[PDB]
Amino acid sequence: EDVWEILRQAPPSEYERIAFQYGVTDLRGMLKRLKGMRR
Amino acid sequence: EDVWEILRQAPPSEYERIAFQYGVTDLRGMLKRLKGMRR
Amino acid sequence: DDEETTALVCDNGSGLVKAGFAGDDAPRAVFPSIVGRPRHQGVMVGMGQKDSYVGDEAQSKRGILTLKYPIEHGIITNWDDMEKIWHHTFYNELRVAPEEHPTLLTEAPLNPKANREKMTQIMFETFNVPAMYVAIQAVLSLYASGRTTGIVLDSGDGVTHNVPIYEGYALPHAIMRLDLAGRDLTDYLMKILTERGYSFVTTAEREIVRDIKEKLCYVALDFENEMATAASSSSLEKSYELPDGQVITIGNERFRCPETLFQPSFIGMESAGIHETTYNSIMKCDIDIRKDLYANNVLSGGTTMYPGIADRMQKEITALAPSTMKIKIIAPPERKYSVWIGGSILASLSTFQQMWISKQEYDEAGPSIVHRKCF
Amino acid sequence: DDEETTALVCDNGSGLVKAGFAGDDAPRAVFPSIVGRPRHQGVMVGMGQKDSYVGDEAQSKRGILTLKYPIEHGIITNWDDMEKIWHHTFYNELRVAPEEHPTLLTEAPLNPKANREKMTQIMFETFNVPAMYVAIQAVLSLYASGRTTGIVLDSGDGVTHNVPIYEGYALPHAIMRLDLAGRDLTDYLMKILTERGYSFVTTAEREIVRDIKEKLCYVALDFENEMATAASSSSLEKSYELPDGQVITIGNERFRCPETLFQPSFIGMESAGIHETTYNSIMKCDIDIRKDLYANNVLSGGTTMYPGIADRMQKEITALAPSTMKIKIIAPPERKYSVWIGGSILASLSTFQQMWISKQEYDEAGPSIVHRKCF
Amino acid sequence: DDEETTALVCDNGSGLVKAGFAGDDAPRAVFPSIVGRPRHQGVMVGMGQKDSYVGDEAQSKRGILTLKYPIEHGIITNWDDMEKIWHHTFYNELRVAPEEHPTLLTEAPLNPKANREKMTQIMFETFNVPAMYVAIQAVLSLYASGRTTGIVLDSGDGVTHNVPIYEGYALPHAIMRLDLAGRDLTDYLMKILTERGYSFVTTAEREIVRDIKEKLCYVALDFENEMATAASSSSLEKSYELPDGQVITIGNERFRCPETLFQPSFIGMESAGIHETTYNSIMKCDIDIRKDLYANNVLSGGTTMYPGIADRMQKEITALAPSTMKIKIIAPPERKYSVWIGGSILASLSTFQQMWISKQEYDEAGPSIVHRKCF
Repeated sequence: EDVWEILRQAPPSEYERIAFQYGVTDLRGMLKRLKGMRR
Repeated sequence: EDVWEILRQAPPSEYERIAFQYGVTDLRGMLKRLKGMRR
Repeated sequence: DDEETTALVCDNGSGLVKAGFAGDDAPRAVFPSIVGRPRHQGVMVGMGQKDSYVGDEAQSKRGILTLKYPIEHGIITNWDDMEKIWHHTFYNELRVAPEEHPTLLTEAPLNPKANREKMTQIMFETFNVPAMYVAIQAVLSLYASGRTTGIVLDSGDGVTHNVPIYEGYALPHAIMRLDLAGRDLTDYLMKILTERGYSFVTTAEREIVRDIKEKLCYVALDFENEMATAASSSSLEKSYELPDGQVITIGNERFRCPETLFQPSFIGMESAGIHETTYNSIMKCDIDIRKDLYANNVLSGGTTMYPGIADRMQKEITALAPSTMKIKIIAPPERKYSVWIGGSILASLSTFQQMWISKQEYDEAGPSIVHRKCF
Repeated sequence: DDEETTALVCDNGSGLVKAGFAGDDAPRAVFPSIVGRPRHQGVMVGMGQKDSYVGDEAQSKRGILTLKYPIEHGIITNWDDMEKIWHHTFYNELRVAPEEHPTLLTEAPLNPKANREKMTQIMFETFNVPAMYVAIQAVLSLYASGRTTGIVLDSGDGVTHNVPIYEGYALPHAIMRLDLAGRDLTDYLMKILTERGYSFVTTAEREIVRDIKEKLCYVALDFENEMATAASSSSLEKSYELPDGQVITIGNERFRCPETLFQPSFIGMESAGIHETTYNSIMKCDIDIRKDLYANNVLSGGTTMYPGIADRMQKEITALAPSTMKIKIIAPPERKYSVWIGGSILASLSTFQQMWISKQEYDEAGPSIVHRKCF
Repeated sequence: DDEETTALVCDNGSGLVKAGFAGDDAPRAVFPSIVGRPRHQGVMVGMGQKDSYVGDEAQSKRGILTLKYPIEHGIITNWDDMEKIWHHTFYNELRVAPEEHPTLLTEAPLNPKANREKMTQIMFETFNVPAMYVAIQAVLSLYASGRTTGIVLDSGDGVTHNVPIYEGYALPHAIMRLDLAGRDLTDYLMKILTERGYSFVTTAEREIVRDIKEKLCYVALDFENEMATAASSSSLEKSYELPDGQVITIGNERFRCPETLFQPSFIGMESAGIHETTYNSIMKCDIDIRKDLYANNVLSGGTTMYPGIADRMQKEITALAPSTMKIKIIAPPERKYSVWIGGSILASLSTFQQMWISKQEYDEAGPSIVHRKCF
């Protein structure tokens, strides 16, 4: 996918664009797991 | 009143409107006497 | 031995079945909706001692014969009971053949269909009336109201609904029942008087008590100051001849029976008073129907014949209604017959014979016919 | 039973259809452009309970009967609706035969032709009026202006155009519509009041709200300082009797409804305020027509009857116009009838009967005739 | 006893209040939004017999204890109710101090502001949370959608809106509510089953019925042929154990409950089905958003969990949409939590703590602060 690395290297907020670009309607979830990590 | 003549000359069913217009909640009764006549 | 026919305005007033004809003026039939069982059978020569002639005689046989409504809760638990009830009607007091006189049928809402299904067919077969036709007791009173707009409060023989209406236009959604029956008040009465020094349980004991309500029991507009009144008011403190010959004494009950229709707390019912049933209905009604109601606040139901009935009706609606609007509850004295009257009307409504339940129509569509596009 | 005829000044005011005659002085016809459907059908004895007598009675039947414009968007989606609308007119309030009285026809621009095509022929056949004739509602007001030079702002029954004109001379190129309709303002009102603590969706609920606007809702010239005013100004903070009997309370809305006609942001519309529609039109106008406008800044449209209407009109045009020039918007109080009035004039303009739509002319050229060299 | 804090993802799911934390994964709080009153007070030794521990215990006290939503219509009629509701939360199931954990606030649109005003301040004072922050339940699900473009159909705990959206971009103008609540369906169910032979009114009676819907009641895509199916289809003809122990029998209802969301006729509501709410919204949407919708036709709302939900969604949109475009409604199974989930996200969105409602900010600007440039 690279969505992992791309989003980690995505522009800080535009993980919006990258997640929802690569099908990740759960940018919500991408960040929420990243938050269970960073929560 | 004329409710008598008006209802006799009222439109056949809308004796509804005429009776209940001229206070005759007993269109019920207007017809029931008209029916003791026509019953 | 006459012209075409007279429809059969037969009305099972929730407590009594009653009836006349189309265009009639007085239901020539009126009597209890009970069945009666003796217990003991003293070995008695001869016969004539019917198990079940309740009709209007059995109360003569009260005590030994017990009590049975089939529609007990406005719910016909049994029919052959009600069947011979009809026959009694049609052959003793109606003493008349169903087969040749049409009839409209009186019913309250809330009935699972097969009730009417069965009643219908059997009325054809056992009865072969020229044709039948059913009609909601509620609606029947409604036309019996003739104020085609506005709700009617139907707390009648033993029934209770609110009937919002508007030049014939009623909203079932806003329409409701109150399980309360003058029988219910009967109940709490037994409760009270008995516990209060009385031993009052027996079927016709219930008979006497219902008589008591419908003759003397009332309500005062207010309660709490009315309560203090009760606290010493000797005028109410009146004993009535118990039909044994005793003179049952009466005080606060005479009113503390019915009033709970506004507070089932006394019946403990989760429900709410009749009035605010009216009011939440009306609020359900469109924005400005409400004044229509206010002019059309038609009560219905004789057992509710008590004092002040409207007195409260208005006072509380006031307490709730915007004084902006002007209220007027509507209740003829003759509310029992009203339903019969309007039914006599509709059925008697010549321009309307198309509706009656024809033997055939059923036949082709069995009873299920009755339901769609007909009742 | 009289002389030749009176043309039939029939005016479907974007909200109400209205009419009188040629030379008349008051449209004897005025009433809602809606159709109405009841829902429930309480089984009601007898009849007289029309599905669709909306005309001017149905609002009596409001609630149960729903709402239907055929021209909904100044766009007749349906006609038989409007057809019997006419008949209602011609036979209940016009109660008059079309066949013998001519009529001019009121229309706003932007209509695909067949609308008029159909209306025309059917008016002949169903109507056989001596002859008809159509005319742009816009133009009709225009003569109704009589300031043959200058634009008119037609934000009327529910309509909106700018009508640049110059001794009768108007530039369609510069001419425009604003989809806004007092109905639209109605909308945002429902939006606000409801969300603001209200549950206001129902057809006649919309009725009340439109009444609210046309009786109380206004606008203040300014906003933001006007906004601060709103921030505590108690005077505006007035509740109005909700026609249920409630007294709907009112504050900032009374004005925050209409004003968005200058800022569809509130309607969210991509469009721009009425004023600068005027101004870009005028700039489109020739170099020095603009002063003509300034003397001829004719508003039109009663729903726009609100306060300050011109007050802003001028202030913003100022804000945009060179003070060099002197502005003057023009708006009679009687702007509803104005359009009717000028139509009564034109049609009543005897020197002009040559234009009316003759049965024959159509006949030879069918409806398509209507278009070239005629309307 | 840990690091900075965890925001308090508290979600009053229109029927149940629910919550976890920021970054949480499961709302550790879930339970009814009711208050409960016993009636009788058998004189009972000792105590522990709370009037109002509804929270999640009272349903244990169902029957004697009655029912009270404060937000009844997604409308908090009362707060102290909801107040101790919170405390219950924060101290029994949250069992946690507000004062030190931030929280985002779940809300649907249409709320008059003071609701939030009051909730806010009191949350500070009674709660002194580090800071709060509110957010539209609708929007919360929206991010909970993560398809930042497209509408979402929020028919959830008991709520209903359409949420057109477009990479986060939503048009409130096109946005709408459907008063329908699974409670509403509950209603018509009571209507039917009761009248159909049942006496089903009581609060927890409503409890059972709602259980019934959410476990068994469904809808079939079609109706009328589906109706004939119902006419004899025995498979559906299944009785379910009434939690008294009775086995409530079930047929056509199981589906004829919900489906009316497309036809309030059954609820008699003037409104229109959810689907065409969607469709008129979308048509309101820009010309070619519509395909966006079609890929983004996000349903939301668990009570809508029934069969076919999309099945219809698509079929009717089809029936309305140009087959040119390809539709796709979107509805996760987990739609209840979705809203919670996205709220957990946003609040948990570290880059976003600037928004939370600080004690001070309020303090300087009181509650009114909340409104502009913040919520």
